Amino acid sequence: VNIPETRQMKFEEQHPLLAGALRKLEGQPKGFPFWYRKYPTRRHAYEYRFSIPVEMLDGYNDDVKKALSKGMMSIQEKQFAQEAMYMERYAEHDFDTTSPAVLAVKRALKCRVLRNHLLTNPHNNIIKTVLANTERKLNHALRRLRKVDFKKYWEIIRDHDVQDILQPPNLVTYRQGSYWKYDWNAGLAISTNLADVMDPRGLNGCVETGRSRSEVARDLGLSYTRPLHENEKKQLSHQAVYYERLAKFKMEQPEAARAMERERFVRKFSGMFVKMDIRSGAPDFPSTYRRLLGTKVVRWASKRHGPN
Amino acid sequence: PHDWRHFYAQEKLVRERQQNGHAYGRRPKQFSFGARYVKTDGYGKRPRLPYNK
Amino acid sequence: PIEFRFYQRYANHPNRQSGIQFLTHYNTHQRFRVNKDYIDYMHWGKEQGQARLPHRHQRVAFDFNDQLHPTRIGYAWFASQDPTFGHHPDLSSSFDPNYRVFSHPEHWNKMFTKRRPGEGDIDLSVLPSRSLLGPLMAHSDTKGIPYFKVDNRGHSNGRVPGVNAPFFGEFDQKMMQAMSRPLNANRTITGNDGRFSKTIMINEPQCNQALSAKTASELSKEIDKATNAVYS
Amino acid sequence: GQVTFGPRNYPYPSSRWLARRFQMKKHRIIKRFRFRRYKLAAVANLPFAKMIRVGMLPELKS
Amino acid sequence: LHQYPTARHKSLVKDR
Amino acid sequence: YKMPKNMGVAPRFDTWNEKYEPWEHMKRMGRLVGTGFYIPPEWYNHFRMFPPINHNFQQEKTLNPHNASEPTQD
Amino acid sequence: INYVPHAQLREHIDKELDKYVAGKNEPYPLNFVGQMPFLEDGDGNIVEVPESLLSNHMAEHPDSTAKPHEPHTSSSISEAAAFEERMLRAMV
Amino acid sequence: YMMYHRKAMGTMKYSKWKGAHGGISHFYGRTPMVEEVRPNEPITLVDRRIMHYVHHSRLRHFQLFRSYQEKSNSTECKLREGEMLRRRWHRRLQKSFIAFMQFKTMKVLEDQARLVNTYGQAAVNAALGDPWNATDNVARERKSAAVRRQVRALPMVNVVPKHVATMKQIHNDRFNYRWRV
Amino acid sequence: VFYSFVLVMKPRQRRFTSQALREIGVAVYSNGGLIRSITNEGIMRPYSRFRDADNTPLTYARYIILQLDMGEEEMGKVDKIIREHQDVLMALKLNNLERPVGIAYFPLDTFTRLEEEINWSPQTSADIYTQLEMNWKEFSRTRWSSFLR
Amino acid sequence: RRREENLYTPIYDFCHRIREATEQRKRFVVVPSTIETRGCARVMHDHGLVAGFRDFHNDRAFAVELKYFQG
Amino acid sequence: AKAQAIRIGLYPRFGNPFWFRSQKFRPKAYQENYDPTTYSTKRTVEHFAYNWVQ
Amino acid sequence: RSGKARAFVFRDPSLRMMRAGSGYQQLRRMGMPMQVGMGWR
RNA sequence: UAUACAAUUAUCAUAUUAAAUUGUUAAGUGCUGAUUUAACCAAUAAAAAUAUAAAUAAUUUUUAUUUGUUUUUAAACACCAUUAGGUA
RNA sequence: AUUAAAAAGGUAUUGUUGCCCACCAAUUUUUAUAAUAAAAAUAACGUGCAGUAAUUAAUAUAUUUAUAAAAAUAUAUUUUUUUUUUUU
Ligand SMILES: [Mg+2]
Repeated sequence: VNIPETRQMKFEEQHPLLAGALRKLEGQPKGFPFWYRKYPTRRHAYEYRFSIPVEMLDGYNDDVKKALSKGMMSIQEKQFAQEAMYMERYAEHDFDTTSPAVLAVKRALKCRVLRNHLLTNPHNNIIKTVLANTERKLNHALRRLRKVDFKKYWEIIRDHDVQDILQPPNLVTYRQGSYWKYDWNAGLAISTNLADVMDPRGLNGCVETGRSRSEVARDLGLSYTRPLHENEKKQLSHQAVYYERLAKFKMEQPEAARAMERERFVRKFSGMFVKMDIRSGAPDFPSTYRRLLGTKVVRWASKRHGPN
Repeated sequence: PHDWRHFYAQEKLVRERQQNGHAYGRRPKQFSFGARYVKTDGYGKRPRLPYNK
Repeated sequence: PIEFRFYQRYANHPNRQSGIQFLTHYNTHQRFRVNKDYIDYMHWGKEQGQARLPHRHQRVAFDFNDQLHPTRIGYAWFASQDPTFGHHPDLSSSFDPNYRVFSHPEHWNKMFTKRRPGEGDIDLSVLPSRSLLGPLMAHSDTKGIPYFKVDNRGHSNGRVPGVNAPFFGEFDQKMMQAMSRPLNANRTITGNDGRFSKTIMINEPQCNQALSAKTASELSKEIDKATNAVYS
Repeated sequence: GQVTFGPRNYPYPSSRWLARRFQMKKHRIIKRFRFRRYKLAAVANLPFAKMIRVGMLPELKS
Repeated sequence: LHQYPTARHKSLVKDR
Repeated sequence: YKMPKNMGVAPRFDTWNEKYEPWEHMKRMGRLVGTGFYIPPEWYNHFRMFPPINHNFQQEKTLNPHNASEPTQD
Repeated sequence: INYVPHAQLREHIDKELDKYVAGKNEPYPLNFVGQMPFLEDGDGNIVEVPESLLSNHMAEHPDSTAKPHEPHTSSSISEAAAFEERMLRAMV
Repeated sequence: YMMYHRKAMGTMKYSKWKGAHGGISHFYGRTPMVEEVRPNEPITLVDRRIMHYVHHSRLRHFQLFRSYQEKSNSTECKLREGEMLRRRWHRRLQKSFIAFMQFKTMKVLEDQARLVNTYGQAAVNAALGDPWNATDNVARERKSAAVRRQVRALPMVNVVPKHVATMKQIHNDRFNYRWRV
Repeated sequence: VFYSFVLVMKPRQRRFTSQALREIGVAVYSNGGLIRSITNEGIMRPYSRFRDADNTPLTYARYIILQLDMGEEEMGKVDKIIREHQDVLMALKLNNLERPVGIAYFPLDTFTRLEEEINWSPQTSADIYTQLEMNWKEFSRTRWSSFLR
Repeated sequence: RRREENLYTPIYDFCHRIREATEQRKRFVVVPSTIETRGCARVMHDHGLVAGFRDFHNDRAFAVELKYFQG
Repeated sequence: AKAQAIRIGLYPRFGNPFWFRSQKFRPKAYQENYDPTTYSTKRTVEHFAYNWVQ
Repeated sequence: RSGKARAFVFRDPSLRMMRAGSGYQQLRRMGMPMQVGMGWR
């Protein structure tokens, strides 16, 4: 693991005199820590052991340099170095150790380490439980980061092309709309800066007229249509082609059309409840009339078929 | 000893809290005299916690 | 037995001898259910009576004739006061509120083994190391933290007349001025009333106890009200 | 049944006399079930089982 | 399964 | 089982002082005299003018060994 | 503190092994247990044994000649002690 | 078989003792006590002092108890905790006796002070044996010789209790006929 | 000190001992490690019996102390090699030198200093205090002057 | 800690701490600092049931000095 | 330390080769000089008897 | 254990009456339950 | 037949924030033979020893999963046999 | 001239000539109609003596044996009555 060089570039840009001093004193022992601004925290110097900066090991022997090099770090030290390297690339500032991004990357690395350890030796039920708890915490951190920003998501989730993490736990809970209820409960229910992501003028409805958001969009000439898969596009095309097909079919081949019209005309006579009374008008006949569903009628077997 | 039940209950509480709060007053399984030296590969030699199994 | 008849006030079940003490600072009022500190019934209670009661440095209930928690300073500031007045008994240089004490059930646990004299799970974080290794390894040619001045916060409170600044006025051992209710809308006149005695205190330290016209009128009203009180 | 029927704040899990009446029921149930299990297992050694076996025997044709 | 003194009443046996 | 011989006659260690507390006697004698059909005793007639101190709670209720309840016994 | 380099490894090893050569004009350094082990000559042969272990050494395996090693007496530290010891030797 | 097992070191036609003996032996690294017996110190007294040490330290008790029979870990923990609690209670009981004996010593010292007051300091010293009649050095030398011989402290070890072999050996560390649970 | 092994080996010939030490050193340096120091004691007399080639108890052995700094991955392999080497009668591993039980948690205090000062030897006496005083004073006098050359 | 357990409130724990301190004969009680708890303490002080109260501007807790009469 | 020493061979599995030499470091309860905080009561009753006999 | 729980003392009658500020009878008197049947004749 | 538990502590199956897991050592005669046990007794009989510093308390345990049967050298060893052995 | 002088228990109240245990034996009830199974009441019989500090302690789970209480093992407990070591 190595530090990104954006830190060196930023330090040289911010402090020209100190950077030039370091460059001119390269290879010479230094009694004053010019790199204090370069290394605000202990975790920000993970190249060498014990948070020793590279510039400090200048007037010392190559034996000491090798002993403090990366090749002499323990497993825990290597894990912490990798964690710090990943965290500093997502932290909003040097001291950012509470943001959901840094929390998520730290928890993800810890989960990876725990999974590797469990693959080696799986007889640690304590490790299994702590891995489950860390996975839960990582899921919560990512759910919280979702609402604050998603550019970080399209930056981080491309790691190994996961694109499927934060999967809903179960269909029974997901159907009742409790998977998205976490955003409501976390206080990030509605915080997206809607105006920047899309035009908010056509995303609402007129109270005075009562027309829906779609009606407002069509009146304003806008179209808020989500990306569509193949099946819905096929359905739309098939339904659109209906009038064009029928207009030519009726003219070209009126025989079959007239036969079907005769059949429908006689079917309307020979049916059930030709009068449009309340019984026939009942949109959900089995649900409305249940007391006669067992002994009077046999057509329906279940009293309800939909959510209502 | 049975007039000092509270002290041993505290000991058991400490052990239970240590082992993820699952096993209360449970001890690790007995192992053979040379269990760490005569058991073949793939078998646990050092006894584990009653929760770890 | 009394436990068989009355069970709402007494619990004879083992592992529940801790009680239902609400006077602790723990996250739950059930001491036997809390999992922060575990009672060592065999050795605790040396200076706090029973083993289940909170320690002297972790108590939130105070008697009438018992000293309160000393202030940690970490005399110099008593020059203006009586020269022969020694160090204030309520000022301690080493006082840790959350100072963990060694407990056998939590720290030196031996139930897993046969409880032999030679074994037992022990953690060394509870008590500071007495080994001479400490100072020798932590011996440096350069001076210590107080000389190097690496602390910028200082005291948590901005200005303490007892610690940070010189101390003026008169000492108040019993909490009398610190436990009182203001009788004036501007909180300049304060009053503490017992069953028969009423004490009225002027609190204007910003102006060296100087009274304005409105303050003097309010003070006169309070004086002639407290003097003309029935039980005064 | 309810083995731990001791009164409120009983310093013991149960009562020795009360536990015997439950142990007797458990022992009797286990004994009768074990005896019936052994009998129905020994049913397989009757010659009727041999007749069933020879009836279930298949034909091996070369 | 119910112990019952036949010679003397149970309450009379119990009220020691 | 083993039980101490005098466990049955063991005094209650938490409420054996409330009976002998001076304030209980003071209040009961005050009510009894105020009923109007009881000749006041000399101790009541004297201690009505000099009631005992208020803050002398016993260690049984204080459960704090470092409390100096009695100024005389301090 | 100087680590042993790869190039000087054999020289360091030879010096470490020759730290006990059964013959010197200066006292031998103690080991990590503060003891005086057997003084060995070249090519790995025990030739001197301290008097404390002398009886055990001669009992475990006989006909194994080994002069009982005696620590070098201190004379440069204090000259008067050397004269006293020589006078004691003369007086027997 | 372990070296402490009941059928260990058995003498039989088919049984051959394991390990090498003599010089560097099987017990060469496992000998707990080694003493160089010297003239004027009998080996019987050496063995007596060693046995008294290992008995008063409650170590032979544990050795026999763990060696002869097998006892469950629960039983061993129960016995050890009972022993610890009984020892603590006995220490608490004996502290009061020590305090009262110190008080009685104070009373004896007060009576000695009363005797000093009623007889004179010099008279009390003479009664205590002050060398006020030691005209020559030999007179005080005789008492110096007496106290020098009295200072000689012989070994204070006492005879160890015997071991009782009860039938079926319910308890193996039993050293007295008193019955125990 | 990162790691410190203590080995007991047969009192072989000088050539054989040198060959074994060369093999151990080559094995250590192959994994890109650094030996902090290696000290050799004499032919000691261990209490426990260690069996020789002829399955007989040999009560004489030679002690070697090997202080070094290597990563865990390479340390496992090197320790396995040293333990499986025939000449090494027995090897003991010391791993808690970085964080001894006597120790906000400054790690560089014990890593720089050798194991000898971490674990005082029996022959040490009171004069080591005066020796420490003299060494500390000279080092604090000369360290920056020698560093800024 | 669990669903079955009652959902405790600052008013509830303040009341129980005050009651326990009263039963144990204490002088000062440290009680949680909320607007409702401070109002309750002020009303009790006004009615004389409590010797006094002080809201030290600490986010967690404030102090209440109790009163006793005739033992 | 005992485990490490036994494993390496520096310490015997049973007994101590410095029990006699460690007696000076071990505290000695002199019979002549009384200690007020003695664990045993005989060391106090002997001094009581001595004073009474005087 | 088989027995139910019993209070140490009574519940204050004033508190018991005060906790009944939203009982079903009070709700009916306030008119919260909407009427859809015929009710009394 | 209708007509007011508790919530300050309740022993039989309601576990849910917890640091675990893994170390490679010990013991090796055959000799003229009565060991163990209340008693009988069976066949080489001696043996396996290393720790701490370090893992956040939380707002979706609603979520993986988990509580002394866990398979081989010795020592232990329950059915059954009776001159007396097998068997975790 | 070697001696009396400690602790330590009712499941019994008809109070050991006691409660109590299954089996055996006898009457009968309830669920059930399936050649079922299960559960409950009962003063005298027969085999015993399992439990009740109760004659090799008792409790819990697992295995096993069977005229019956139960018994023996593996593991975990004591509603088992208890006996003094603060660096020899
Ligand atoms: Mg019986």
